[PDB]
Amino acid sequence: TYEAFVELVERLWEEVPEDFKRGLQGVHVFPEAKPEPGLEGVWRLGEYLDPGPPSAFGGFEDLGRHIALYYGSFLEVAGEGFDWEAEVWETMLHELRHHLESLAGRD
Repeated sequence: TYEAFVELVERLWEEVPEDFKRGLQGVHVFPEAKPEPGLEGVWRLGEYLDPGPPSAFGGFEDLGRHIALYYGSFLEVAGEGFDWEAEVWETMLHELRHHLESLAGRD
């Protein structure tokens, strides 16, 4: 269920060392699925939400940095023996890697 998925994400997220989360507001979980644009049959399990470069009128850091997870994408790809814990673990930490690389790139 979606509730159980959210609970799994938070439980795994808490295992993640606090210092790796510096500059990151948190993980967002959405019920919807997200196809990988153009290249069908492939679903995006998650992604890093990057404020990006400033505009002429101001930067976007106030939006914060987030990792998004798409529950619907997990369902689409899930089949017999789907390791929920292994899949969430990998997706989160992979996006957390993007967060670290994004910070190092502005520092």
